[PDB]
Amino acid sequence: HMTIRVMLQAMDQGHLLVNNVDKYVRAGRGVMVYIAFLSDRDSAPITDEALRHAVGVLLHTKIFTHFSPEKMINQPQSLEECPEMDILIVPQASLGGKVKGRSVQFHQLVAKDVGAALYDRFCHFVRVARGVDESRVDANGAPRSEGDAPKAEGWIKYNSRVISGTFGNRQGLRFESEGPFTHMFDI
Amino acid sequence: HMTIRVMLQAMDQGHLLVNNVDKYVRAGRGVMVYIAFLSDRDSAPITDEALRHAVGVLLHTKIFTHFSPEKMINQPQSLEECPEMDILIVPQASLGGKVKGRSVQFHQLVAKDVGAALYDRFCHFVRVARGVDESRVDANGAPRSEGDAPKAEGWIKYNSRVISGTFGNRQGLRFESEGPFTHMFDI
Repeated sequence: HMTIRVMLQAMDQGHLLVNNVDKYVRAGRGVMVYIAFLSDRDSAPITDEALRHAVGVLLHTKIFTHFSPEKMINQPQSLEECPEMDILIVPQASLGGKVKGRSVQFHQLVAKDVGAALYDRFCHFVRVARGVDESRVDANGAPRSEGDAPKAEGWIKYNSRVISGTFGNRQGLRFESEGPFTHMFDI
Repeated sequence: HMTIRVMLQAMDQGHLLVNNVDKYVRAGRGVMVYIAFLSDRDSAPITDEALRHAVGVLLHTKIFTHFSPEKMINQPQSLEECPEMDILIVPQASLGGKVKGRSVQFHQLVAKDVGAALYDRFCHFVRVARGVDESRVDANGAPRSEGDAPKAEGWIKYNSRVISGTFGNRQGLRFESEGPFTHMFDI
């Protein structure tokens, strides 16, 4: 079977480069997701029911403790129970890399076009589960009107965003966290 | 057997909170390493030869392509062949977390004192392999004289640093990357 590998970090602020040059899209407080789609030579392909299952694990699992600073007692919470948290998704296929002698081999990584399709589908499902108005956002989940985009510098509030990297691009990143509390799940 | 899980990211700049409040230590270009020590109930304890082996994997493997921007043709390079790159080590035991229903269980994580000992020993071996003058640095690998510390803001050059988080603290982070190219190795 095919594995969806994710690395999940507690995000306070993020900036992700989307055009390989100098255009960054922004997220506030929530979760930064690194994702890779992995495969055996003889593994069956990832269906929609399996992709949606993986989104459910991402959203339904109580993982992070930083969403609700106003809470008297902090417990792990799901993204689902905190609908306003932002999600920033970065394709990181290199998560499937393994050491081979003194180099790295990427034989577990799905082919480019398969990964592009799964990545696109996965970002769509997350947008839908977070109630994103897909007619008001661009390919990276940022506003279609540049005048609605968050300010370029200085702290911004979360706003139920689902921001995603441009597949196949260099994922230039600025990331701020009060404590990443990094999780790694194979799904 | 026990496992040293590491997540490795291409670092341009990093700031790591070391006192739970407002003191940050700095790294320039190199690699940011998240580390967890994992175990079965019936697994043997990690020896010094196995810790050193793990350091060898981190330093000898050609992984990253961002160390030498002056190179006409960029190939993966080892940290070993680029002695001036900085290393920023963050304890992230949560990497051993697994989904259990709608929560996370941490049953694979070594005990606190075992992890403290392995973490300390691992940071020591990295310092040694990078030629750090251990008499001129503090517990986090920053200068012992506060006047030799890098400037607090603005770009800084790499300088063969081995910076490491305070074990058991909250790992407040600011991270900049031209493309994290994230790897995940179980060693």
